[PDB]
Amino acid sequence: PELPEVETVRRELEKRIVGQKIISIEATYPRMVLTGFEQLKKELTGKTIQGISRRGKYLIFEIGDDFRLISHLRMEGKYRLATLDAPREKHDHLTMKFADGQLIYADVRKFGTWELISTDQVLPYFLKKKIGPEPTYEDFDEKLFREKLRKSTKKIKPYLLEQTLVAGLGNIYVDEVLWLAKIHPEKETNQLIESSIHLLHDSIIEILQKAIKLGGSSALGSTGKMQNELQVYGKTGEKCSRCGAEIQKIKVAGRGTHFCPVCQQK
DNA sequence: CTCTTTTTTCTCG
DNA sequence: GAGAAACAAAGAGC
Ligand SMILES: [Zn+2]
Repeated sequence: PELPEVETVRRELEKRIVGQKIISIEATYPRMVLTGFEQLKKELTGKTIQGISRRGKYLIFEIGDDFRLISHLRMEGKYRLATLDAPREKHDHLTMKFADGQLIYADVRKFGTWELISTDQVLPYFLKKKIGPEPTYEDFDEKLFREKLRKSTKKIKPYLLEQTLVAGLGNIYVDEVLWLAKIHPEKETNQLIESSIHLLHDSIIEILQKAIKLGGSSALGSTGKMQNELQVYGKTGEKCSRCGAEIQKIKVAGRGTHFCPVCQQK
């Protein structure tokens, strides 16, 4: 999940579990609770879910008066709302049981994480992670973005993936954004001119907001439509919609990287 | 059979 | 920065 997929999950959870009292919590893989499973079970059992927020790719359950459960889905994490009698599935790891159903977390690769912290610890938690601004016109200041790009020799794709210039891009939307902005993923950032940086800035906001509107690319969130709008990601060998050149795939800083060699000049 | 492929954060040099 | 670890599964190829 990237930011649009996490936001989609957030919205669905907000609609359905806000106001629910947690009756019990069970784990078959307690080790994914980085702050300690038995501790979380003791603290949250009997508390009511008050809200669900998001920061970058992180989900934040607001529970009780002053608890915040920070959940990261990493590569394959999936939530679903199931009946209390639902059968166990192979990669289900945790469940919060309510009176009329349960929220189950599954993750084939076991990468996803849960951390229980307090309300006043949330802002420091994200400062420590060095997460950059949300991708909105209000929060994503082009001027600082420009200054950071000017002073780095990092390649644009991996720098964007750091979450530090702006929060929320993963492999799919970084590839999509760079195609939209006509920038090659290996471009050193200090080579980008002002007009390119402006187009990149706006393209990041536009692509992510579009993906949110379309419910993400493809349990909660599994109804997305953004996948039908992808121009390069996973489109190796197909033709660029703009110029007709074949989309190419290369490896950049360890990641599969899809681009048009005409539209995105090296 | 081996090798490659698919978010974050570490070690290494 | 480069490479790989955390982990599981699927596909290609010998
Ligand atoms: Zn093109």
